[PDB]
Amino acid sequence: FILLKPVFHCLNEILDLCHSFCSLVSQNLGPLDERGAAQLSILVKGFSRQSSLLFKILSHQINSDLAQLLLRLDYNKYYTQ
Amino acid sequence: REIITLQLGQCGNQIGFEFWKQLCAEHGISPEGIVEEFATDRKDVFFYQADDEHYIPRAVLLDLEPRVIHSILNSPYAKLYNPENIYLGNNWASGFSQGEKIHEDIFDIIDREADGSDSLEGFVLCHSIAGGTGSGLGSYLLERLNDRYPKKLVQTYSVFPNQDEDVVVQPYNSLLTLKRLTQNADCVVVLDNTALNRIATDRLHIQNPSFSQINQLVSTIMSASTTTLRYPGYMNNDLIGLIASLIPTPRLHFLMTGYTPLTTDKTTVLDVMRRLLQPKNVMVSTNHCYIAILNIIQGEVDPTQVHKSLQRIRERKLANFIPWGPASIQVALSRKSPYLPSAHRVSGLMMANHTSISSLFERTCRQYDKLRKREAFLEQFRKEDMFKDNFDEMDTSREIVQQLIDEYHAATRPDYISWG
Repeated sequence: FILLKPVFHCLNEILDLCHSFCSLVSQNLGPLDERGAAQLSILVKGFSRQSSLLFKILSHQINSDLAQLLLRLDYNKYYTQ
Repeated sequence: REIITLQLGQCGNQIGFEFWKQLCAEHGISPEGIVEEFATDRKDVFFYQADDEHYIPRAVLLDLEPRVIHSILNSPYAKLYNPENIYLGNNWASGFSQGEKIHEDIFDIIDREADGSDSLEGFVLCHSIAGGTGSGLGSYLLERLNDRYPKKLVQTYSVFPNQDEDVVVQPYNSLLTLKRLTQNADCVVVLDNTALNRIATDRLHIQNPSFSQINQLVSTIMSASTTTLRYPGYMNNDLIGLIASLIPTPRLHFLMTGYTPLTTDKTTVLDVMRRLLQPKNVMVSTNHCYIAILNIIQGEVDPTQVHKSLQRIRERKLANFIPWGPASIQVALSRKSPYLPSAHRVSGLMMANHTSISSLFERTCRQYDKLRKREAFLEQFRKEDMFKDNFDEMDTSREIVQQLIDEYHAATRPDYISWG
């Protein structure tokens, strides 16, 4: 998925937010007062945004990339996304 | 890394011995222990490897007043193990105090195999809940190996005592041990006697000698649950990645178990998945429903059929379950084992978080409460009175399991944005 530029152009940002998230939570195992909660809310809202954008991009059309969707959508929580 | 197993209780020592018998039939060794040249497989996570040609299983064999361990000696597997750890009550508190007074030498036995191997991953506790000799002592060592080592994983093999009402002290014991499993274990594999007895009466004609049959059923389960670790798969072939997928909430770590051959004494994947979802092929006994399921396959499985099969359950409306997250049903594939006679080639597993078991818990939370009103069924043991003079630790454990029941009842609904 490197020739298809939109899905690549959002999955890279999913990978960018993950490193920041795991580095952020490891600093304080107690409460977060270095404005980490401020970035946590921003990160979860931006993650929901980017995930819905890539879900619209996936919906070429190889059976594998469309096939991945139904595993996560078994619960139908990408049903309202 | 390597995983150390600890078995206590007479029933626990029996099923551990039968489990090692099943793995000696599995692995490339003889019943004396000597290597067979017919054999892919790894014998390192459960077997210490010398060159004494008798690979010693990584089991810690502790006991109180050995009776059935003599029957363990009179066997051809007495050359499989001799780590010299056999040492000579009735309640949770008496067994807890008896485990308290001798903690140094049994913990020296623990430190022995801890220093024996260099890599360490997990401790499996083979234990029966409210079993007498197992209860108290097992909860004590459970507290101690979690307190001493916070970098390792704690798994438990545990059966549930249910006889439909006799032991009057069992709800106290199970209540305290459930507190200790929730706070001193990261994952618990839960079984009960009643559903396996029901399935055993379904397949065979048995009423009295049930114990000898259900042990075989349990051992088939515990070998099956370890086939993905002993034979190299690529998904959850370590304990840590396996448990990391199964816990959506840190109070919920109890795993439902099933097995698709109900009797063993052609198939496509949608068939065994649909047979798998049935409650009769399940081994553990308002709307109550799964949070997340992992199913593991073992057999001659074509890869594209599993995708169609998962699509089939999606179209069936067999998914009448609805938690609050998109964490979904899970398929995994491992191979069927070679090197032994293998009948019923394709067989299944499930590892699932189901809240129906909370009903089982509240039955204990019913019974103790009734006895708490009567105050004639605590049996007033002297070490029990000295260990707790007011018996408020059982009340605090009742408070903790009541919060556990409320968290279960919140986890059932799609509304867990607030704490339950």
